[PDB]
Amino acid sequence: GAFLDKPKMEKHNAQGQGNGLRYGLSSMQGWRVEMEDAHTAVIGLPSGLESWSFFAVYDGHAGSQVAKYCCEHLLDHITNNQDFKGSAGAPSVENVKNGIRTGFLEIDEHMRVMSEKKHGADRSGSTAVGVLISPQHTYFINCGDSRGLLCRNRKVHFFTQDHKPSNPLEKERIQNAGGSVMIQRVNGSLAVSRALGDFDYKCVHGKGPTEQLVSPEPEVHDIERSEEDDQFIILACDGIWDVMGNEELCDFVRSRLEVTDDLEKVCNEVVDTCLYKGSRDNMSVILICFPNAPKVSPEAVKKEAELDKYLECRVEEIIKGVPDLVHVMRTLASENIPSLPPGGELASKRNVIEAVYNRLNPY
Ligand SMILES: [Mn+2]
Ligand SMILES: [Mn+2]
Repeated sequence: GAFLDKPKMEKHNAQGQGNGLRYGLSSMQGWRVEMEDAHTAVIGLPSGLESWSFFAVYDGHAGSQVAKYCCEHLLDHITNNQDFKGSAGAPSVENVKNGIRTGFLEIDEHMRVMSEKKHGADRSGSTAVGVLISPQHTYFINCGDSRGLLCRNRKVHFFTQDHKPSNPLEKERIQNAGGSVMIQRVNGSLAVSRALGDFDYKCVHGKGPTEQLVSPEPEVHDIERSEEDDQFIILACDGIWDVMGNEELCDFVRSRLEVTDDLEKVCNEVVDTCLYKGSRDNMSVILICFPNAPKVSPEAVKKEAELDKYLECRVEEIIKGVPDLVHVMRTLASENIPSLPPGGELASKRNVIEAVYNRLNPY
């Protein structure tokens, strides 16, 4: 299968600000032979929704086609249907939720007809996770096993529930559609129960679009915004979540925000940390900060400089037969060094350690 001999570490970054928001994002191919993640990040939506913003991560499988079409058109499919448009002037909460549902079903069918029409060869699919942010609400959207969370008052206030085939209601739909869940996979193949695309899994006669083996139906949750307490939102594919839990990553991110306000850098730190914790998948993360996100702290910046210098000295000493980097890391780990970043741990300091190691053993 895939797997490069060495991971592609190149970061693709973007950032932006507006509507009281700031964001950064990072995508990295990592160990995989292809990059099949995509993302959307837009502040200010068309058609009278200038005060709105939209962010999403798409984890494509068996190709990038579906993920790429979604990252460019999911939003307009959501906002440009009668369900979303309700309505008086501003969409009600129901307009928004129904509009998102219709947008997923409609883009799915749209891609299906395009593929049938142009004799598409690909059999790809994609997850989608995102947030539609209005002046007063954050609407979390989830379809698949990517995941998003909201940090409010230093805690995980909300996170999306991953759609896995073994989940009781998912298993039930799958069985009723003539399939089975083998371990964690639909018919022993697909590890997600919900996705756009995967049209081979949506051919069950006598079942509606949301009753197929794989469903395009999103789960939507309206969270009323709190100007005082809302801190940040994280959206990421399973390349991140496979190796860091909700509270770990939330704690980690807060730790990094106390040290820098460069959101691209924070996202890069998350991605590298997850690579160093063993993630061999494509990785994409979007970090969206609200006005009361944690601020850079002079003491936090100092502590980090102290930790980095401490690590540099340890490496100098450990290096003295000249151990390889793997062995230096192993030694460092056995020392149970205090004050490492929460969640990120030693893996989150590997770039610092490797930089020193490289200076001392450049060949
Ligand atoms: Mn993928
Ligand atoms: Mn993935």
